[PDB]
Amino acid sequence: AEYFRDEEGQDVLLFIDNIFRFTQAGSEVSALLGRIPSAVGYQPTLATDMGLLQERITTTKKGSVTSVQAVYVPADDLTDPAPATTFAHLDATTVLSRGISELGIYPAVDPLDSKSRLLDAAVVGQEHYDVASKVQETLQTYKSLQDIIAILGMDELSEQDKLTVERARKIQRFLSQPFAVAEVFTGIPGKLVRLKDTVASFKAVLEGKYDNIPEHAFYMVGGIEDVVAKAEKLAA
Amino acid sequence: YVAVGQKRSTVAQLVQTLEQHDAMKYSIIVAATASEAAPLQYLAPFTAASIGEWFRDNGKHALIVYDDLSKQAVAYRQLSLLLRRPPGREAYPGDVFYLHSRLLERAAKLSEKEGSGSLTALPVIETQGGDVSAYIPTNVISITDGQIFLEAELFYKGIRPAINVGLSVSRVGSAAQVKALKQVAGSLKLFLAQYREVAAFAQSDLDASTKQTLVRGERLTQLLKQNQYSPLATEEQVPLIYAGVNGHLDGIELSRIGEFESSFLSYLKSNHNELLTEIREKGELSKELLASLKSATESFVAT
Amino acid sequence: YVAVGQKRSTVAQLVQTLEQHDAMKYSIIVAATASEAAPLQYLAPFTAASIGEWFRDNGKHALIVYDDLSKQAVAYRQLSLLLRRPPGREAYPGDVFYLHSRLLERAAKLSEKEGSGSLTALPVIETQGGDVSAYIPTNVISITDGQIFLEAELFYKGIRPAINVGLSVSRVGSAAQVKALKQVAGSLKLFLAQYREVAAFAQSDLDASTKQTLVRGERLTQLLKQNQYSPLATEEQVPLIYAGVNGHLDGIELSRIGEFESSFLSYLKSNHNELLTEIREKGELSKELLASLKSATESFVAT
Amino acid sequence: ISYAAYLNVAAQAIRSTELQTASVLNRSQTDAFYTQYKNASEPTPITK
Amino acid sequence: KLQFALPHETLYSEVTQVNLPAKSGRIGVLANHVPTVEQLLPGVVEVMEGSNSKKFFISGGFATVQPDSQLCVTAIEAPLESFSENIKNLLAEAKKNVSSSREAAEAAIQVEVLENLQSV
Amino acid sequence: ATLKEVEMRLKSIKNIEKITKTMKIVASTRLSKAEKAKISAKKMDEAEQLFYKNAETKNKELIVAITSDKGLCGSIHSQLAKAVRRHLNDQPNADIVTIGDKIKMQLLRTHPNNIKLSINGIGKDAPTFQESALIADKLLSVMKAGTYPKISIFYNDPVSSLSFEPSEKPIFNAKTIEQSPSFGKFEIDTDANVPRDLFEYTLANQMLTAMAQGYAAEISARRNAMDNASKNAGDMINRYSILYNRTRQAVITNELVDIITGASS
Repeated sequence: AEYFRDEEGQDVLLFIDNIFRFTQAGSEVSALLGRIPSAVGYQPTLATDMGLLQERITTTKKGSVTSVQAVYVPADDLTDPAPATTFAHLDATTVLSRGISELGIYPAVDPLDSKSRLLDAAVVGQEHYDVASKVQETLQTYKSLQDIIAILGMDELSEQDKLTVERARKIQRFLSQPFAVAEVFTGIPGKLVRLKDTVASFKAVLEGKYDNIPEHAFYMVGGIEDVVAKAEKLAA
Repeated sequence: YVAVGQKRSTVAQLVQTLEQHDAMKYSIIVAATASEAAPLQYLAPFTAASIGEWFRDNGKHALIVYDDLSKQAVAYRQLSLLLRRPPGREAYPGDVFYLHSRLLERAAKLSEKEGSGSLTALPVIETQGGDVSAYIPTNVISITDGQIFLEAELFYKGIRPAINVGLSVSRVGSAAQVKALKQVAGSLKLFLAQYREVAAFAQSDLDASTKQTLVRGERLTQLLKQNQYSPLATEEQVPLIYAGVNGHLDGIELSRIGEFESSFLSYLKSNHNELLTEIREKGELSKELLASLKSATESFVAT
Repeated sequence: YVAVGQKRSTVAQLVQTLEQHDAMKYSIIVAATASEAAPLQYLAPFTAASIGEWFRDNGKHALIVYDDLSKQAVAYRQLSLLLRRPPGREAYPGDVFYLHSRLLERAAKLSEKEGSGSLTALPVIETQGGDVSAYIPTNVISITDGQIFLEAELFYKGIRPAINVGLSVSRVGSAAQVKALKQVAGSLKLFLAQYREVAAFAQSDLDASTKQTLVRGERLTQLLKQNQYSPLATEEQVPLIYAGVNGHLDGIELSRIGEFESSFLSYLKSNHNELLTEIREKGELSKELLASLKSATESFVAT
Repeated sequence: ISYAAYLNVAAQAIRSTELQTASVLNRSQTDAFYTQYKNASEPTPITK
Repeated sequence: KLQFALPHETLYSEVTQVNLPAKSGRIGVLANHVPTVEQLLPGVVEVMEGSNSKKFFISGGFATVQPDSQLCVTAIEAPLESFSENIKNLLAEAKKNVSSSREAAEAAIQVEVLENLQSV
Repeated sequence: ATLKEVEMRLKSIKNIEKITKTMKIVASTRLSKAEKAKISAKKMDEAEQLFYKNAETKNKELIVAITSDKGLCGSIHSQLAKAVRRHLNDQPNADIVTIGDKIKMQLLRTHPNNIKLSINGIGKDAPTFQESALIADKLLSVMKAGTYPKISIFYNDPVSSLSFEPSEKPIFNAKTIEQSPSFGKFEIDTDANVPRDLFEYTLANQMLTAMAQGYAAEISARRNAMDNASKNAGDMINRYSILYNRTRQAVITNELVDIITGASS
């Protein structure tokens, strides 16, 4: 990667698989070297070694090595030291849930558990931030609203509340995007939507400009412009 | 069959059982019994794997059952500790992960260059109080793909095999499932899923939908019981599951499910052995066969 | 600002942030990043404190933030283990108490002979899963006088800064306050330690008295939070606390609290900033100033 | 025999006509125990 | 306006003529009728709203014409299906029972019910 | 140990969660039947009230109260019990008839003097005319209802489908019928003993309505309460989960240290 970044100038992205297996491998090497294993059976040099791996990953003036790591936390105990060391390095987390995939949403990314630390207002732009905050609030409220709305009945919704439900379920479907790689796999031609156009799309959906169009006309669509087309074909 | 740390008496019963089912004519039993020394116990799965390789290399298929690697672990532990090699977690060797991984990676399904052969493997791990969190289980769970997790409650509840279907997964799974059985068993997965959720409702005033699920679930549970040491043919797996899927069995009284099953099999064998032979030989369920199959089930349900 | 065990990238952003707020010119940053070797990390706070002591021993007042001493702990743990000194309690070396204590007591308010130097220590402890009963945090708590525990739940529920008031104490803090902020301070810590109780039992018979407290408590809680990276003047803090304590702000519906603060402050500045300038320099609220403020606050309350 | 006890008995009799429902049968079949109490002691529970 | 209501059902709770079997014999109520209280005896009841007539077999109750032209009928079990042999069998048993035992009053009610049913 | 005692306790909490969940759902199912009944009953009641209102309804006494045998219906049992205690201050020595055990026990504590008749075996079923009729019949014979110039019935009015306000209402004596100007608004001859018949009939009809209102309030409360239980249990799952996780880690560390100490030697 460093050859690409430094010596070919390219911005690159280097995937790592289980960083659990990075830890596990390091832990073994310590024991083999005969060093006294530290807390919860983890090498004493755990922090520093990971530090070397995750500080060689950086944005230089020539390039940037972005790194996608896979964290297969053991026991599901986030309190465990190996996850903790990982979390120290992490900047963003994408939390692909199977529940989400079970809602027929591919991407499988759970929007309420997907969080980034560079989601900061200044960093992402104020407009983007405000739009994002609204989508987060909308979804957050939607989830909570659906908890007792489903149980009590949908008629119990206020005009304001079902407005939120309407926007939200449309956003939820609008999230669904087929992937170019998975053009074969789903059978549906993929969609790649650029960042500027992403902000634009959510801004309109929040203002419900196109909300009056079926939710399954927002299912598996591309950008805002695209789902104008899909709306027409769905209706036809 | 790789008998690791198993009493010579127990393995004698195993050998005897194999002889009863006259299965020695394709079996090899690599035996490292409890009595056998800790180096032998250590090398016992490794040695066994090599035996498998000749068959695999010849392009054939074979199944090696490592039972139980949990005792293999203990032997490696014994060696390492006695050789004073650095101890590690749960007093298990530091390279125990490496040991297990080495064994478990020497089994595979090979390229057509290599004559497409394979060595299927089925490691057995003994859980100490079901603690999958335990170091030797956690390691093995990671290395393997797919798990079957038998659960004590189910065993006690007379569900033999006692497979806890919640705690059973097979990553490769349906990739190797026969097409016929695949077609008629997507539903079965979903029904059982509902049955798990609707389980706690077993204790009064219950919605009809909930009750329908409950009826399906109980009858299904009886269907998935099987008499130990009496395996069943695939050509008889497929009809039975179709019936349950079509809810034909739902009506049948819970107690009468067992009798119904055997009777249904005999009924199919007498009445519709054209169907059975077709299912077996085609290895697929044609819509025309499924038509006939529904009819047969209906007739059997009637009497 | 001592940055120990922090990402070299992140620290470079911090440096840039500080230079964006053009604050660098009054501050030193010592850095012992994640990349930097563990013995350097071990010696990193101690060395920084030497730099701090030169200021202190000018008699001049200073401040030092050791972020995070928890990362020093991990470093000393590594070092100790790599020296093969037998593992300490909780696998953190047994001389860890000495390590922190020797560091911490080098920050001080000296006597008049020594020219009353200052070097204010605010050390940043990273509680693993907010475990406040864990060996490294508790040892630190015992060394320090006062703690400012911050709570995840409140942080998540959009109180930034998330100052847990159950677990924030200051054991020498009330002496610190300027007389204005002692006078306006009215033991709100007690009041909102009645709010905590009130909302404890909000979740029985909710008496109008409890509701009144809840209504005040909730409104005060809203008032406390302040957007990160926007700090407020000491003078500006005086009316805000006045409002809440004297219950003038208690009466403003929750939605308009955010409006109230900005508007109130703007109102005061426009109405007559003379009062605030007086309390800024005088550092006390005379009976007249207190009344003038009562009047001015009443004036804003009306509009 | 209270007037409404008289009416009650008639209602029970009236579902005996050929056509029947569970709720009716439940309305025609219920049990309880009325227990006396003193100014203290409870004379023995007697089925309603 | 007719209010005919049962515990587990509510019927006519407009209606033109209603024919009721009452303590005072048989009563028919048509439009304005002076406001009355009548105990309804175990009964065959006909309610007619227009020419359409619905016939109810009724366990007795109370009838009260309200002075606002609301014929409050309250009864325990009232329809056509309610009359729709077993009762004759039951009456024989109940008659035998009268010999020993309140049950006598029950059987008397049964004779009334059998007759009333037989009337249909 | 630490480890096992955490785990067994956490398992208990889990099972408790499951039970409170189960109850809450079942409660909703049961509640539906209850609500349906309460409508029909209330409609029936309105017809009787039509007489009493139009008649002009102007009036030791009787107090009757209803709260089921079974508890865990929230504070239905004790809010009504408390509301009895206040109006039993008001009454000199009125005889309380308690329909179902939970209120019976609470009132028995407040006075054992006043408790004369009580029922038991009501609550498990949804109220039915059969129950009411028999209870009424026994009320007349045993308590000699007419002796009381005023009767009052206590129940829980299910104010909103998430609330219950304990409520009472007055059953009108035969005297009331007599001295009301109901001759001026209705017509009977004199051959009928319309006071003695109507009193009896509305004694039960009013009580049945009260029972229906109560039963619905009980089941509704039970649903609300068990739902709040599920929430409280969930929080405890999280709290013990953190304890479990900490405990698990600690066990690993403590065991490991022992191994190291041995190895070091």
